[PDB]
Amino acid sequence: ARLNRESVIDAALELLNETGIDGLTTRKLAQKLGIEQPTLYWHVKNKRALLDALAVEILARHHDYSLPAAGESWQSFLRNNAMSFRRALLRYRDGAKVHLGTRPDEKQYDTVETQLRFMTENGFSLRDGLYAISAVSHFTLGAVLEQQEHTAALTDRPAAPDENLPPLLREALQIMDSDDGEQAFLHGLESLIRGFEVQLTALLQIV
Amino acid sequence: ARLNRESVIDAALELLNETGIDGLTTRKLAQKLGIEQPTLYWHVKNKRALLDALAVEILARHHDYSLPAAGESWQSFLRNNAMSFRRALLRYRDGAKVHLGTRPDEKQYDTVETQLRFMTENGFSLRDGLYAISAVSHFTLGAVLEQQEHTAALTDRPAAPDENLPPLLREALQIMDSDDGEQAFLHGLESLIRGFEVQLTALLQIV
Ligand SMILES: CN(C)[C@@H]1C(O)=C(C(N)=O)C(=O)[C@@]2(O)C(O)=C3C(=O)c4c(O)ccc(I)c4C[C@H]3C[C@@H]12
Ligand SMILES: CN(C)[C@@H]1C(O)=C(C(N)=O)C(=O)[C@@]2(O)C(O)=C3C(=O)c4c(O)ccc(I)c4C[C@H]3C[C@@H]12
Ligand SMILES: [Cl-]
Ligand SMILES: [Cl-]
Ligand SMILES: [Mg+2]
Ligand SMILES: [Mg+2]
Repeated sequence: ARLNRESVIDAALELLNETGIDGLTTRKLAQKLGIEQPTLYWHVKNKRALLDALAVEILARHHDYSLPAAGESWQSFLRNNAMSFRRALLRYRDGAKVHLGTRPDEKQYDTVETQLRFMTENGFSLRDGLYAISAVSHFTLGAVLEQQEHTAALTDRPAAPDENLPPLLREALQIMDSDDGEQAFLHGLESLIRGFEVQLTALLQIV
Repeated sequence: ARLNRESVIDAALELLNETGIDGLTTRKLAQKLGIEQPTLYWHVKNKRALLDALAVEILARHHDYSLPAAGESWQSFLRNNAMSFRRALLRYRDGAKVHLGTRPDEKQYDTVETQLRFMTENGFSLRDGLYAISAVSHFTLGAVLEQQEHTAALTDRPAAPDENLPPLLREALQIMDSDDGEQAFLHGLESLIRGFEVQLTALLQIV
């Protein structure tokens, strides 16, 4: 096996889709690369180092709407950015789980700084811009986590035995699983954005 | 050790706060109860069975705003219910993680049915009521997950070495960690609720 950074992460990503985040072991990574663990240890000191790098690479490779277009409204950038973040989290098994608990990396500083600055130039205080970004981020992670983990868990349950399901819930779940949760996410996303807009344009009035 | 259902779950909860969800093993649970694994196996067939029961018990014990008060508005119930859900997720280590991927349990059917019905009697279609509930749920899980996992991870990082932190981000993170993320959550929560309200009261008008 070739053992530069890009080769290690490629292989770690393959493994993540075979085994999930819980089977992403240094031991199994070494098997994958056909090397002995101490060779691996020279390049990758532990699982956390690895999870952090993966979190960053996942977005670097598949998160393509991280900056606003020229003249694009804040409402639009936030929608496009959340969509882009979702596709990215979703391209790998337990990908949301891999992002969880990370904070921005040095390679991401410039990008996140621009996002923050961009909100502030649209009339958000830093505090409110921070909250809008966080809310979008938290909402999108939760939706993707519930979706991916429910699909993981699907294999180990007796699965909604119905009959004794009451009527609304019964119809609710049929609807929730009509699709991957995209409609639900997209509808919620609009609610969030609109809600921030009425806050912004309230200024110092009571809303 | 006493080995009824309530004793097993009590002990599993103690363990969850000592070891986290990843160290919640049947092996370690048996140690905790001072019994041999086959004795445990008679009562608790595996980790998933256990995680499911825990998810339900956590809410049964600490989620006290699961139904609307008499005459309470939908906006109010959703705020109170999300707050109540958050405190609950947060009372145990990796408690959000334990909830993840669960779906409503038989013991919860009646409660969730009422929530659904209640939205529909306030003018939501089932579909829109479902989305509002889901959005609140997903948002609250994400916020709590990021908070709990960042705190877990805190122990294993070199921790924001600053200096080369750019100014807005730098001030952003000071703000994000001024508190446990409560302000951010509460502010986002209002945005979500208000956004649903403008949707509701749009009816068939363009908004
Ligand atoms: C989802 N989208 C709003 C953002 C985004 O586009 C990026 C990215 N890398 O391009 C991200 O890194 C992002 O997904 C993301 O992960 C973010 C955070 O993790 C984060 C944080 O944890 C604490 C403070 C701040 I301040 C942030 C910035 C947030 C920005 C998030
Ligand atoms: C957070 N709050 C809106 C709700 C709640 O009060 C309860 C509860 N048990 O009282 C819950 O169980 C809840 O937390 C919760 O966990 C829910 C779900 O998991 C859920 C779902 O996964 C798929 C369809 C539906 I339809 C639901 C109902 C949602 C209701 C959520
Ligand atoms: Cl090499
Ligand atoms: Cl007993
Ligand atoms: Mg993040
Ligand atoms: Mg749930």
